[PDB]
This record gives sequence, structure tokens and C-alpha cells, in this order.
Amino acid sequence: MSSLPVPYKLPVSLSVGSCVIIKGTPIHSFINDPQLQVDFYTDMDEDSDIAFRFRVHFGNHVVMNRREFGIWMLEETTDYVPFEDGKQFELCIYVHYNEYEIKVNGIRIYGFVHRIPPSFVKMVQVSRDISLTSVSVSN
Repeated sequence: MSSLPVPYKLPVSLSVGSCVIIKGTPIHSFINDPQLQVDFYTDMDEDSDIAFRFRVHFGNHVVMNRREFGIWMLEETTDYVPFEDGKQFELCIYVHYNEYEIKVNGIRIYGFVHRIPPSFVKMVQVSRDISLTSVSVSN
């Protein structure tokens, strides 16, 4: 009705200089472990490989990783999660030559180095405890 379906699946093509921009609001903030998850898949089904998972545990930390043939690789984390309950955020994932740069409301919180070329990404999925207003792939 007023927001996009969650979970949300968007076919994409990424190249160096692309930015994936996600606008949404954390909801259900009264539950014990509210989350946001963004997955960059290499094909259209959810069994396919994941070049980059960005999984926020709101108020706690972010965990990032990559999945190949069902197997998760080296996990990376940061406790810098500057989201606000019930306030709209702008989540920007910039595709650089060497990494995905993740900004929350204009502020860099992490850089995840590519394990496979970002041109291999075919779908972005957004899931868990957000209301989703828009997803864009810019440039």
C-alpha cells in the first residue's frame, strides 16, 4: 500500500561507479532483535551465490559476508550502525573498483572488498524489519 513489499527483489546490473540507494524506515523496533538485510545475489533465485550480504542488527552491529555454493566465507563486522528507530534512513552502497562502500545518511560506515566482480551481481534483495520506500541503482 504505502511501501514496497518486504522481502523485495530487484534485478540489477552493477558497474564501477554504480550506487544502490535504499530508502526505508526501521519498524518493529520494540522487538528483541530488529534487523535489516541487503543481499547482492549472482542470480535470480535465493539459492544462488551472494556476493555481499549486509545484515544490520539495529542498535548493535552489522555483519557482512559472501556465500559461494551454500558456504559462507570470512565474516566482517562493525558496531557503527547509525540508524534511528522510526526515522527514515538513506542507505547507499557505492560500487568502487575495489570495494562496496556503505554509507548511512551520508556517512561511511564500512567498506567491503570485492570477492567476485560486482558485474556478477544480478539481483538485490532487501529484507527484515524495515518499511521500504524506494530502491534505485544510480550511475
